[PDB]
Amino acid sequence: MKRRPRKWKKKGRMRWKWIKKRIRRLKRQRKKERGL
Amino acid sequence: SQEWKEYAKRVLDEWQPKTKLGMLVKEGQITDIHEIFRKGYQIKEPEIIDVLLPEVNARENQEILDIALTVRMTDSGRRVRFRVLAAVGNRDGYVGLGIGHGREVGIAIRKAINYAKLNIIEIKRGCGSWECRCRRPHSVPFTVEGKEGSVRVKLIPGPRGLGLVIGDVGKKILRLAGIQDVWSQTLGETRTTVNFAKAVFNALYNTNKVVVTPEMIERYGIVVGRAMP
Amino acid sequence: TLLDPLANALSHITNSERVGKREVYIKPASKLIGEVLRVMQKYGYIGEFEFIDDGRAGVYRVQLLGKINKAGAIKPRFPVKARDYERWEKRFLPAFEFGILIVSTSQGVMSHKEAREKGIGGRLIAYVY
Amino acid sequence: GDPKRQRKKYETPPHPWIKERLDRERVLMDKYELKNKKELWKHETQLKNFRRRARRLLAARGKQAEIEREQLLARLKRLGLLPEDAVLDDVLSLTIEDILERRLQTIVYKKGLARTMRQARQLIVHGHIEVNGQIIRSPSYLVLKEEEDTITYARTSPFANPQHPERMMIEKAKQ
Amino acid sequence: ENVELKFEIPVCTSCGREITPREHATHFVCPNCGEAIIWRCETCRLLAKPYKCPKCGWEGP
Amino acid sequence: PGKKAPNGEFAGRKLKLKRKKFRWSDIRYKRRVLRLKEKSDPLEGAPQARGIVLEKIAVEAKQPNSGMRKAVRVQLIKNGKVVTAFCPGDGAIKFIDEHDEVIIEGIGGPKGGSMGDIPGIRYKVVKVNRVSLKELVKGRKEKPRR
RNA sequence: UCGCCCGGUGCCGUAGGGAAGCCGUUAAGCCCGCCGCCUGGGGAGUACGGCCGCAAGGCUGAAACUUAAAGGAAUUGGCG
RNA sequence: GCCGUGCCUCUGGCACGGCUUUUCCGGAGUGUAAAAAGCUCCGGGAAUAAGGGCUGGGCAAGGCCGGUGGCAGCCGCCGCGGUAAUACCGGCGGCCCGAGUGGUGGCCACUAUUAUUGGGCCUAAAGCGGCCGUAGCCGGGCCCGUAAGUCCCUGGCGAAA
Ligand SMILES: [Mg+2]
Ligand SMILES: [Mg+2]
Ligand SMILES: [Mg+2]
Ligand SMILES: [Mg+2]
Ligand SMILES: [Mg+2]
Ligand SMILES: [Mg+2]
Ligand SMILES: [Zn+2]
Ligand SMILES: [Zn+2]
Ligand SMILES: [Zn+2]
Repeated sequence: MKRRPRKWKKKGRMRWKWIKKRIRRLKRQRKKERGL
Repeated sequence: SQEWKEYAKRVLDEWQPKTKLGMLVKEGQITDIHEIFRKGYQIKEPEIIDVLLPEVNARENQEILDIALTVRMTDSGRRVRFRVLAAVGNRDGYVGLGIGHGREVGIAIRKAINYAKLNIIEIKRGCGSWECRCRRPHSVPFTVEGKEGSVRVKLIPGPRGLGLVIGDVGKKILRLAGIQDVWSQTLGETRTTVNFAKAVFNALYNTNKVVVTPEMIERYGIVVGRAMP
Repeated sequence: TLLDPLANALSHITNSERVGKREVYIKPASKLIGEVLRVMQKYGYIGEFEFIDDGRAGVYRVQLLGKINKAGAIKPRFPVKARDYERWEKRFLPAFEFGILIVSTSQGVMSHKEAREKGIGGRLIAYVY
Repeated sequence: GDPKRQRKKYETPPHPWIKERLDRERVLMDKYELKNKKELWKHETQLKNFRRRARRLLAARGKQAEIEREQLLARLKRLGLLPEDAVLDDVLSLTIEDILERRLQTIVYKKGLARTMRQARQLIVHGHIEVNGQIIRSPSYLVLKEEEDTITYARTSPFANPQHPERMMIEKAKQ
Repeated sequence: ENVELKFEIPVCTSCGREITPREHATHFVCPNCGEAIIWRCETCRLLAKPYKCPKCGWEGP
Repeated sequence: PGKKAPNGEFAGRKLKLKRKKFRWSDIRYKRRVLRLKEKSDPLEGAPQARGIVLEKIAVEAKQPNSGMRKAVRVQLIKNGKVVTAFCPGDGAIKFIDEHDEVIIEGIGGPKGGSMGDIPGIRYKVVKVNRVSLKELVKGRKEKPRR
């Protein structure tokens, strides 16, 4: 997914393993719900 | 040139020397500034310099480069400290740079000025530029460079009449040593004046590590220490 | 692999003399290497040198005097006109006659100070000071 | 491309508020009584161009560079700024107060024709002096050497009579 | 200022490189002879390089 | 890392290409060659513009501050856009009335953006009804058209 | 069991380099080569297009706008 | 505007005496295709002629007085204001340029923040997960030729501004 290790640093954010999983769900909804 | 020659006589009498060099200077065995250096002695009394180079404390051969105040934390507040950076030198061939600390601005300046005298060095001057080919001790005889911390400094010879085109603090140091014309090229962070000052000091010291033949001397005008006061 | 037997020599010389050595061995020995040693000698930078044959291209023994600050190779080997020397002398050397700049002129190898007397040019190969 | 533009013949300072320089220029303006600052930077530039010329004919060598070398000495001493024995290396130790000494104002004052320095300006601007049989009305004019002795009052000026009430206050200072 | 060779600068007796103002050099009279003064620069003392007296032949540290 | 990539004598083409390739990782150059400022700019490469005011508003200042800065909504003439502009001076807003023509300059901030504690505003008013505003604020001149 | 030469694998360490932590002939030293990538923090590894995969997914990859700091190596304390 | 002498806060302001006429008003020549400007001469008169921005640090200049009270407002950046403001608004002092002096937009330097001269890639942005190889760039020692690259001398050219 071409990610950058600056974001696994957790200081003022949430975890990135869990932002990935949430971007993937939207990239799905834009695909099925008439992504054609 | 006398007002600083009764100062020498006054100090040379009520001073009880405690090291070997002091004994030598008091017994008249050592009688010129130029013969305490290239021998591996140690200089721990400031009165070796108030007697051999008396005009180093002339209030226009002195300079206070910066004053800062710094802090350390404790369960009862902030403990504050000063930091003065000072340089001294006769404008003929000799320069020194020291720092010194204290709780007040007055004690800190005294220690700065004191330690500047013990960290003194002598240099070489000449004329090595392509434009001005005179033979006069007014600039640096060739390209030299020195470093400190994160600052890199280079000095290049320049023609007679051009000012000293270097930063804001380099002028004081380079002018107390006797130079009057130069060019410059810098890298690193020049806004930490301690490291910038110590880089310029290191360059002026490195002036005398370059191997040179006896024919270059009567081509660039190289003088060491005083050059006909 | 190996690409330049002259650069290796000049870096070896300036690395050895900086720690105090008094003899070096320039292993792969061209005759360009020998020709540049010849002009590093006449200006008083090295002592005496000899060519030892070992069956495979020969070696060079050279004694140092501790009289050089820096030596190196001008690599891309630019060409110079016979009236454009100062532009390069202001880039490599530290004052207006400090040291030599070695030039591969059409009449052999020589320092730029003897090229300007005949008024010729060529490729710059190295510099010593 | 674009055609020729006419350019300024002086240069301003790089920073406008350096203390050790405002202090140095505040003296040259009261001693010679120049009108504004742009009148002072013009003379600095007149000197810096000479200096920058001597730096190039000093490294250079060739046939015509020689010819350009000895045209700089010839004029530079025709203007009174060098003596008749000077070599090229003496161009590099020339000062600003050497060019400020050649204005017509300072010369008509250093010859006793005016009582002070702010009066010589009026004598020049109102047209009483003359330079070589010729009224000139510009105080910043640089006087050459072959004619710094042929300077008087105009033939048709009230000052050209040693009985004027205002000329009699001028020679009252020369003793 | 009365320049009749006002002074000279000392050189190391092993490499011939003159000595900078504030380094940890040394000098002493030649052991075994007593007639020559011997100089050693800081970098020839640090890596123990041999010297030899210019009068007799006594060598090394 | 090694020495540096194309340091050969007959490698001019590759060296020029590497430079032209990495010059596009810039932002002052890409933005000057693709001309991205125009095509998104309500004033269209002008130093000034003119509009007609729709309503008068008040903005809240930044966090380590307090107070309300007065401004107006201008409706440009060459475009038809609607921008938000700031009225500089002590009591200036009492001289701006609706259905007035105003002249608009930038506000002079970093990179051309905004300045200080008024964070979203990027224009300021200079002239009202062909009469400068600076004068009106300090007496010295009277406002035409009522 | 001891000594030596060549090639691998570890540690303490001179000169030197570095912002320091520390590297130091198994370099992060001084040189000669070739290729790949970087250009303040976010928006964003996103939108739009293309090529692969049975799908999950991989690879390529901007701008409107917004912000004055975001990052690193070490000090004195306060605390668990 | 200049000069002289006195008084005072002394860099400048005043009171007395004198002088000049670039500029200003009248007038005669010269000038111009005709005019006008300009230039040489007469007669009056110190008479007709100084603004703009700044005043906390960067950055030259005030710890002076009256207003306003986290409200009005200032601020390129850092930062001021809560009833004791050298930072806002007025008075009076002072500083920088001066027939100019400030505001908004664009390009260059600043910037070694585009790096051939001349930057980076362990921990700060950044070495492809690893390896094989086609084009291209880089290539070991000596001897004999050629003269394309390269270097020196010389004819014809690269308009004027
Ligand atoms: Mg005020
Ligand atoms: Mg100040
Ligand atoms: Mg960088
Ligand atoms: Mg990283
Ligand atoms: Mg070969
Ligand atoms: Mg032409
Ligand atoms: Zn010189
Ligand atoms: Zn030695
Ligand atoms: Zn001996």
